[PDB]
Amino acid sequence: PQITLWKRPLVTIKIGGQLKEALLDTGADDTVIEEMSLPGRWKPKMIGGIGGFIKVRQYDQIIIEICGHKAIGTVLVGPTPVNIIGRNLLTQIGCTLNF
Amino acid sequence: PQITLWKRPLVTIKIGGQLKEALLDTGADDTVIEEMSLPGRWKPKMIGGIGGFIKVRQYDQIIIEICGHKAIGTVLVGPTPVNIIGRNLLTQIGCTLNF
Ligand SMILES: O=C1C(=O)N(C(c2ccccc2)c2ccccc2)[C@H]2CNC[C@@H]2N1C(c1ccccc1)c1ccccc1
Ligand SMILES: [Cl-]
Ligand SMILES: [Cl-]
Ligand SMILES: [Cl-]
Repeated sequence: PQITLWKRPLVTIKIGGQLKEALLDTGADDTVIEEMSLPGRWKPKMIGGIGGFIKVRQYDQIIIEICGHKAIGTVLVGPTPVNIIGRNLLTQIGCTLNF
Repeated sequence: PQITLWKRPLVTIKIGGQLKEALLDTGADDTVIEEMSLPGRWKPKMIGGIGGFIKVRQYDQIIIEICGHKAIGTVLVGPTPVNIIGRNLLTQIGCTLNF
């Protein structure tokens, strides 16, 4: 699809058997999801943005389905106010910026 | 152009005759630039970042060139890790997400 930017580019994602609403975020290096459980090993990580840093759990090799496109990558889990799909997964679904 | 997302989508912008670097940021509602001098009156604005809420200075009707494209719109001045061009100006230059 072609998604305009008059409003937040929110899409439905499927992660760890759950459906969530997430933002397609070209300004985010990483994908950050609100608190949930995911299987496998994790390690703590600190990520910083507007308003400072938050502590997250880093899970690697996690499959997500984004608008019907499946991708795999690292997912960070922690107190983000909005679920964010960052560049590490946007590349995998072939998402580009065009003007 | 078409900008892929394997690297950060950093571009040159021009504001007040000076070149700066900024991220094309679809996850940002607003455009947020690090402390600099802008003309005119400003008013207060609170934005909710990933790390929490911050107060910034809102300047309206600011002339800004982004990757060669002229925009005239709202710029917020405040502590951000990287200058970010948000949806308010991405729409002005005709930017869409595509996959
Ligand atoms: O406020 C931010 C924000 O903090 N970031 C961070 C960031 C860091 C790490 C992971 C994800 C996000 C950031 C990254 C690079 C440069 C500057 C800041 C922004 C990345 N792209 C948009 C994101 N917005 C949004 C936002 C989105 C969801 C929930 C809260 C905030 C934003 C920015 C400005 C105005 C409105 C929303
Ligand atoms: Cl990854
Ligand atoms: Cl590609
Ligand atoms: Cl504007």
